[PDB]
Amino acid sequence: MKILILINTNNDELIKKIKKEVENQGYQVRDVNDSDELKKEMKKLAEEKNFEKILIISNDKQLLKEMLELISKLGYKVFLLLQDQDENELEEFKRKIESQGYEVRKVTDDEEALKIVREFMQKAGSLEHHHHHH
Repeated sequence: MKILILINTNNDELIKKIKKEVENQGYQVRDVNDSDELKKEMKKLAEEKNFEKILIISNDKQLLKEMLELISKLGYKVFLLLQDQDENELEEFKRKIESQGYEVRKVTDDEEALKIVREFMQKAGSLEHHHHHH
């Protein structure tokens, strides 16, 4: 077990606002904006056998793709929030990952984005602190 709350946002504003939203929730944000940084820390998610509460922010959709492939081989639980201005990117990118059964949400509102993260953390929290089977 170890849950990676995946968030792709187009705004750096959202990255820091989410850091505060999840500061009191115990979800360690990892901001990935370089391919090397991806290939270093994602291997650590596999090599550290600890059941740790992690949140991955990556504003680079290519690094997100690579991330989710890596995650799928490991079978870690993901809750995905996509925030893109252009819905020809947002919708098509979404439905690729949504066809894989991932919890994928769209957003264009900054405040609403933060609230969708609160869903993700509470639902992941029910897996983290063992509730009844859902």
